[PDB]
Amino acid sequence: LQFYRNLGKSGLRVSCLGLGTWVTFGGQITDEMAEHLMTLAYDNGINLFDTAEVYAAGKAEVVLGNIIKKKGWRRSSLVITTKIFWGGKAETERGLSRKHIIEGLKASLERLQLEYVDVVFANRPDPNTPMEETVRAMTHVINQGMAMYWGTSRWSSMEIMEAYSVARQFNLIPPICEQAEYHMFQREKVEVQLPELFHKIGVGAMTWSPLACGIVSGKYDSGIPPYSRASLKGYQWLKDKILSEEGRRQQAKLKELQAIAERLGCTLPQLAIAWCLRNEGVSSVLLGASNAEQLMENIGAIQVLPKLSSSIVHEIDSILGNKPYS
Amino acid sequence: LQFYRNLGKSGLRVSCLGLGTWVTFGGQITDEMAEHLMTLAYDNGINLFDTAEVYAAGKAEVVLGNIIKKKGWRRSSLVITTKIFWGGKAETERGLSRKHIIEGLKASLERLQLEYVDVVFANRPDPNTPMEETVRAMTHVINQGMAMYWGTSRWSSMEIMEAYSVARQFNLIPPICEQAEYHMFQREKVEVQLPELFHKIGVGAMTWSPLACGIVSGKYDSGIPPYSRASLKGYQWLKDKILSEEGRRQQAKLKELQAIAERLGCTLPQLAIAWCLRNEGVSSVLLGASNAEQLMENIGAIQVLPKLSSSIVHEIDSILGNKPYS
Amino acid sequence: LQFYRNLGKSGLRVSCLGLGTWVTFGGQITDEMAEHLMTLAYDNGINLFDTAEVYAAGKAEVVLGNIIKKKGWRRSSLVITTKIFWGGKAETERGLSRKHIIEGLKASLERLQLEYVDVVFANRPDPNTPMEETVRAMTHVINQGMAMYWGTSRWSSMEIMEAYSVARQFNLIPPICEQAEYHMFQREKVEVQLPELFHKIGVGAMTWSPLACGIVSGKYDSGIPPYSRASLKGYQWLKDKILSEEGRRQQAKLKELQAIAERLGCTLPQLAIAWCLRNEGVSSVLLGASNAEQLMENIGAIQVLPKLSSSIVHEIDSILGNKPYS
Amino acid sequence: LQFYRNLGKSGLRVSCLGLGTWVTFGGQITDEMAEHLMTLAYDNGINLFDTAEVYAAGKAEVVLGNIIKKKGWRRSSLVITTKIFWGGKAETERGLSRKHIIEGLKASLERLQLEYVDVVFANRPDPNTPMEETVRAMTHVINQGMAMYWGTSRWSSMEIMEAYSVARQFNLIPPICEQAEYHMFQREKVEVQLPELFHKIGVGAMTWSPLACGIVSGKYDSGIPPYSRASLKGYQWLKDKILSEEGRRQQAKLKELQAIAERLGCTLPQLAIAWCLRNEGVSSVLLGASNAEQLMENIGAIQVLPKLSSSIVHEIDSILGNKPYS
Amino acid sequence: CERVVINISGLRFETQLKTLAQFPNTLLGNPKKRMRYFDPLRNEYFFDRNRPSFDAILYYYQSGGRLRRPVNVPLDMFSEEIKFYELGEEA
Amino acid sequence: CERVVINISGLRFETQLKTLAQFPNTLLGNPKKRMRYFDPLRNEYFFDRNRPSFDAILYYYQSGGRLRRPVNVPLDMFSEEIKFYELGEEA
Amino acid sequence: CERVVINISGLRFETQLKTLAQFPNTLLGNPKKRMRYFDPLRNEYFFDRNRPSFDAILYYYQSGGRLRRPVNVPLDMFSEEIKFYELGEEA
Amino acid sequence: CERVVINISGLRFETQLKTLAQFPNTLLGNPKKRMRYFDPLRNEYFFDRNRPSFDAILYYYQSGGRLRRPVNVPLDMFSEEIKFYELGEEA
Ligand SMILES: NC(=O)C1=CN([C@@H]2O[C@H](COP(=O)(O)OP(=O)(O)OC[C@H]3O[C@@H](n4cnc5c(N)ncnc54)[C@H](OP(=O)(O)O)[C@@H]3O)[C@@H](O)[C@H]2O)C=CC1
Ligand SMILES: NC(=O)C1=CN([C@@H]2O[C@H](COP(=O)(O)OP(=O)(O)OC[C@H]3O[C@@H](n4cnc5c(N)ncnc54)[C@H](OP(=O)(O)O)[C@@H]3O)[C@@H](O)[C@H]2O)C=CC1
Ligand SMILES: NC(=O)C1=CN([C@@H]2O[C@H](COP(=O)(O)OP(=O)(O)OC[C@H]3O[C@@H](n4cnc5c(N)ncnc54)[C@H](OP(=O)(O)O)[C@@H]3O)[C@@H](O)[C@H]2O)C=CC1
Ligand SMILES: NC(=O)C1=CN([C@@H]2O[C@H](COP(=O)(O)OP(=O)(O)OC[C@H]3O[C@@H](n4cnc5c(N)ncnc54)[C@H](OP(=O)(O)O)[C@@H]3O)[C@@H](O)[C@H]2O)C=CC1
Repeated sequence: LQFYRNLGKSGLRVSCLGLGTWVTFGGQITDEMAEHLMTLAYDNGINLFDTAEVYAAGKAEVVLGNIIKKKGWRRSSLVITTKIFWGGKAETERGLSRKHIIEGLKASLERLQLEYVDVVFANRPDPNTPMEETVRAMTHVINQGMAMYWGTSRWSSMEIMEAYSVARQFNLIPPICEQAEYHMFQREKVEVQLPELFHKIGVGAMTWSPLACGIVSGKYDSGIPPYSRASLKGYQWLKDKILSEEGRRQQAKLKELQAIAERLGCTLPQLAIAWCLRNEGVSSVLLGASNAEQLMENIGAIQVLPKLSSSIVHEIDSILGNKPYS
Repeated sequence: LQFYRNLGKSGLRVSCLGLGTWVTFGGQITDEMAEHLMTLAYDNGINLFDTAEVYAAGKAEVVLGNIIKKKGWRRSSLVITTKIFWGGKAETERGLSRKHIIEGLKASLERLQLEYVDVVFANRPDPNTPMEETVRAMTHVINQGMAMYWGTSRWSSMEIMEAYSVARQFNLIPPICEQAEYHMFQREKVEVQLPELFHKIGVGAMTWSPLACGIVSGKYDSGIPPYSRASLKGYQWLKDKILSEEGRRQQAKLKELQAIAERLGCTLPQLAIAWCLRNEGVSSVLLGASNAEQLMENIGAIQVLPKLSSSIVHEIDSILGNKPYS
Repeated sequence: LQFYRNLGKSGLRVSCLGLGTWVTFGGQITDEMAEHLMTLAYDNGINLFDTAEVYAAGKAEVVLGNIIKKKGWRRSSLVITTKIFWGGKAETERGLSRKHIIEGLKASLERLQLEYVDVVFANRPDPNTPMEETVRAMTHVINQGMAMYWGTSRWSSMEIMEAYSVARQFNLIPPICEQAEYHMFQREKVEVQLPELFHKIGVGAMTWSPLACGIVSGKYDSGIPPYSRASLKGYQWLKDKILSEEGRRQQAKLKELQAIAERLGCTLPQLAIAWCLRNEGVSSVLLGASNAEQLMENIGAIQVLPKLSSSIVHEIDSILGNKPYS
Repeated sequence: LQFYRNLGKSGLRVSCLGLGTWVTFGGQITDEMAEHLMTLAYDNGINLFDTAEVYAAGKAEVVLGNIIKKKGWRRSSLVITTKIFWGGKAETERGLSRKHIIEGLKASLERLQLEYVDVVFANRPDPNTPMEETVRAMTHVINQGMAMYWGTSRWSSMEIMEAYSVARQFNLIPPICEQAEYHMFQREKVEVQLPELFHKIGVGAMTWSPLACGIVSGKYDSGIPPYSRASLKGYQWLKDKILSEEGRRQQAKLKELQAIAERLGCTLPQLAIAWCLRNEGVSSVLLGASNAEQLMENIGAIQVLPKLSSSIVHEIDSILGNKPYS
Repeated sequence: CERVVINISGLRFETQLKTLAQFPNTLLGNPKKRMRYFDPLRNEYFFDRNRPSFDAILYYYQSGGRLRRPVNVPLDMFSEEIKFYELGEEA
Repeated sequence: CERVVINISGLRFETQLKTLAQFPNTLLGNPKKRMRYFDPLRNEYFFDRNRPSFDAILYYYQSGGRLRRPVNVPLDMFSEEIKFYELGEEA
Repeated sequence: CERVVINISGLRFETQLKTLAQFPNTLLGNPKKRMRYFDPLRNEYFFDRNRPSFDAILYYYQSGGRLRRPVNVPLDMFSEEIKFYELGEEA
Repeated sequence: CERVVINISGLRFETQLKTLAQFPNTLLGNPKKRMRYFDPLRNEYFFDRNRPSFDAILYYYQSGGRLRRPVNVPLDMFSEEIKFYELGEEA
């Protein structure tokens, strides 16, 4: 209902849908397609764009930066986010040490041709670096104007609270967001754990892989389609998940969901994405698209939202059978 | 009696009168007139000049900056202030988030062709941003040398104390001033609430619209004069206030005040402005002028001050009938 | 005995004698003489050079900066100090407000052609600025790398302790030195008050006007010599002090001291300066000279030091009759 | 067993062996040899390189910087460390004062042609500078991005704990490493004292002179070989130690160790270095080499490690007779 | 609700402003009476007074008017504090 | 183990979360019951309540269930605190 | 008026310098006698002494000379503190 | 002399290391025994234990060995603390 909303309790306002660059930018699609996709998103109100140092070994960032500079959009109208963790083959080019957070972000900003990102995220937890060090480093790059805010990704609730605790302990800057996977087949963390952190310490939830890499689109019903993400090289892991016993049971449930979609007059992907935004607990949902057809269909999910009645939602939980216990 | 005074309890010394740029600079008057007005103010001892990112969509700042650079005045002899809140159409180009305070001020400084402003103000409260975030952002731009001090505008006493409390809590920088409307028909906040904050936490009061946009000048006695602010396009709101039932009752009272003015040998505008400076609680009064005639007349208000005897003041309260209860 | 010593308890090492620039640099003497004087001082081990924004309206700083750059001395071998307070005619160009400390020092550094000074001093107390503001400003310029340390000048013990207290209160940077007048006719502050602050909070004492502007040199015995500081224009105040009743009583006592000087085989100025360094409480003594003859004679004071026996000191107190009570 | 490990409990990952530049770089060996040595180290996985402002009066830093820039290695794949204390003949060019830490490091970075070092160390304790000052200065250069972390060298456990205590007291940055001498004839500090600081405050141990300047290589059995470090000019102190009564007793013990080396199928230097890494308490060992033959032999020490059985270790303690008491 | 910090000779007490406002005419409950003791540097009110007695003083507000003398506080000392803080008993 | 800070009218107490979890249904032991009192700015739970009584309240958790009324705390006041913090005696 | 902080084994007390100056010859009232205990790092005087007794020590200054032994402090322990702080009774 | 901070359930005590070293075999006096309770983040040792009892525990060291049970601390509770901190009486 409210297209723009605050990211958690922070003052940063984001669109309920965002556009990510994993797999596609600088990889699967062409710079021409990338520009077209970002332009459509922007003109449709999306101000949130996500990327990471590791995507396409830095190329995703280069392409995003080129489009922004080519289009000439006002920096103040964009909310750019990037993640740090995997930035090279050397021993010191990975992790959340002060050294890599600073070198990693600086390098990303250079590739992005930007002075700063709005949110820098730790792409995952670092068992090899003291929390204090990581929090002092995120606070440092923010104070140096390389980032406006920082967040976490793939961190446990306990780890997030610890980051927050250390920040208050040394008067540094707490994280404002956790980027977590969320879709019809991965629900526990976003539905049961994150809400508690929102109300308690104001951390918002920015979710990813709304279609579970495309699985929830229903295109793998009869098998792996040519040119699909599961068909791309380097993604045998995704192909194995889809064809596995678990993968087939998921497809079977999607066939039932497809019936609910047709009943509502929308497509399965739009249902899946609207479903992700049904609860206020989610600040924004990061979309993924390799075609402009996909993107516009996905954005059409916003219209489906008002149809998700309490009966429809309960109906979807009945077929999924995975409603988490709080 | 004391032309220059401290702004609240801070060490910043300002002239009792200042010159603002709302409506006029880059809008109603020409750059030639703007330069002339600022030059007259400066040569007459005024060191305080106020503007905002929103005025004339940034043009007010451009014109102010051009005059300063054209005249070549020493930066150290000027006290430049600007306000942040409305800086564009995008969702993220408004408010008091860390992102907009930094981007907003940086953009204003660029338009002003200045390295820093002496005081950056939040143009109004932001219900969408945590106080902590706003205070950390104001402290940040100050520590980055983009501003010397920061203040608030249109904030409640409770909100100001909260800013102060959060600052002491996290050892950041408290605000030093509140820019509030003050004139014969808007008295409560400046006379009853602000003094308490001055004595308690040292916050000073810088007031605006001394003539209530010109209403207190008496020129709307018979109606809306050609080329008057109320006649300008975009100001139908002011025209409606003046012609409304309330507006007429105000004009009726001004006719009585006009008699007190003639008795003292000054004009109504000079009486109104001197009246604003009658109490030490006000650090400075921001003037507005579209003619050089207006400005010099307004500055002449300083001479009227010694005539405002206790009897004259009580006489003015009797006709106004709006003396606030403390 | 120890030519170099720490300034108070700080880690900054200064020579027991320093060379100041008041009256002379950019004023009384020529740039050629200035260069010669500074060169002699430097080659003789002096690493401390003092100046101020107000001296010769900034010219003293310009000349000092030119010599340093002309001689090419390593910046790391020099301890440059400047004082801030009087920097212009505008209302905001004086004082210890955040605005003037930053603008004042920045301007001095520009004139000095230096990236930073080793010690920035508040030239005197500022009744118009809250201590907190002043301490936050000194800490700021230090954190910005415009100065290594900061100190006070002409401040009472109570004021210095307050600066220290506020610093510890907000975890900022305490002052490390007080520049105080010290000579045979001005002894109380340096001998009774400063030692307590040294032992308690580590503040060192850097003294000035060792010859009371030349009075203790004995050259005003018969009157005001041509080309003497007291003969210069703008110094009628010094001429009046010397010729006054008090001034004559001082000259009478100097005649007695002259006898002690001849007895020790030194000149009166050397006795006066050695006398100033007799106690460890003084970190360094700032010399003043308009001739190279004066400077080398003054530096010769170091040799006189070992002759100041306890009997000689007591003898000098007997003639002065102004030994302070602790 | 684990080639790369964390430096103490910090997030900085270093190779178990590092390459230092004392004596050799810009001194004993040629830039051509230096480049060759560093290239071999780097290609063999070593990411740690140590130097100091004092080595070859700054030339060691110049040569290291030239190689890095010539080879074009990614800065993020290198862990560069330098030490500060002795940086010139002037009184203020030595020590751990804020002035010298800043000027010293800035000068080293300039010679190294680098924006920052990964770890800046105090080369030794400074009796003339308050701990607070030193800790505030190390924290400052880190916050200015001139260094990622800081450490100590030749400091007592008490001094290290004090640095840590002051840091926690003023919320600054504690040291993360102590660079200490460690070899078969200097064992107490590294084996008994440092482990306690590791477990308690996370300080790691980076050791130097693994061969006691070459003494443990066994080449001084019959005397001082031509072109050996002990034969170089300026190192008569090393020649005297080797030929002294104590020096001879050491050589006698090395003859026994040589038998253990042959038994294990390695050389004495490899045994000595592997011995240094036998305990996890040591994060990294700084090697020294004047030939490429020496370096590759030394790196071969890693293979010897698995042979150091508990029996072999006890055997070595029996011949050394200097096992420290904890 | 907005909180207030009261520093009694180094011992800090914290309570909600509305807790004190429950008795507008007492010293701590009247903005004008407590103003004199405010410390702008630490955002707290400071009283160079007896520490043991303040627990009972604060309990007076938190309990809605109960005035109990602490066991460890002499009768004469407690009466002086009641007088200074201007506490009433009459309900 | 993760620690928790409880601010009672300015007096801070600190204990391990597992110490409180030892009684899941009491107010401090139930995440949902104590949530209302959390202060995000200082990372502590705040109670505008009686100070002398809390030592006994904390000892209840640390001792595994011993509920001893402090000598200096009146009987009626202590019972009110037991009720508020929802402490049981029945083993 | 200028305030002074006294840290007794971790327990901080704060009072006005003029409160202590009211007895110039006692240890805390004489600048030369208390100098030895000043901590430049925290701007406070530190005493590694008995905590319970100091309330009575501070009350001595605040009350103008009343020396009351706290109920919870043994007679012999209190006398040792009176001696150390050099407090007199004779008015 | 180097000081040590001991945090007992939020109540901080500070004493000189040499004061504790005066009894090398007790828990607080033995570096190896107290190591487990050190908090690197705050540079203090933390004990999730009874607060009222620690005053007597610290006094034991400051007094050179006097072990006095605080009036407000039950006999059984005090004995448990003596045991935990490993305090001896035998001189
Ligand atoms: N923080 C973290 O750890 C992570 C964050 N993320 C973020 O979120 C995004 C990841 O979501 P992603 O994982 O890309 O995707 P989704 O789960 O949303 O799946 C999008 C993919 O599904 C297919 N698809 C999309 N729309 C349609 C449609 N309407 N009909 C049919 N097929 C469709 C496409 O496959 P095809 O290309 O085969 O056509 C496309 O690439 C990234 O861009 C990244 O920014 C991702 C991973 C980890
Ligand atoms: N912080 C905040 O929220 C706000 C701050 N302000 C600040 O204060 C200023 C606003 O005061 P403003 O509101 O401009 O004005 P005033 O209330 O002082 O009215 C000035 C206007 O009255 C007329 N006037 C002025 N002098 C005379 C005279 N002597 N005789 C007859 N008419 C006269 C002119 O109207 P005409 O042009 O019709 O001739 C002129 O523009 C701005 O410049 C701004 O800096 C303003 C609004 C909000
Ligand atoms: N922080 C503060 O508030 C102040 C600091 N200071 C500092 O200290 C210095 C001030 O000391 P100053 O006041 O200059 O001087 P001194 O008291 O040392 O007197 C030096 C003057 O005495 C004369 N003189 C010097 N040596 C001899 C000699 N051997 N025989 C005869 N006459 C001699 C000269 O007078 P002539 O020129 O007549 O030959 C010279 O200018 C400044 O340079 C400044 O850096 C000064 C004032 C205030
Ligand atoms: N922080 C501090 O205070 C200090 C730190 N250090 C650090 O550690 C390093 C010092 O170790 P260093 O002291 O150089 O040396 P080592 O104890 O490791 O001895 C290396 C020397 O031994 C000889 N050598 C090396 N390998 C062999 C071999 N395989 N066979 C025979 N001889 C061999 C060479 O002598 P030759 O040249 O004679 O061939 C070489 O220079 C420095 O590079 C520095 O970075 C050093 C001193 C102080």
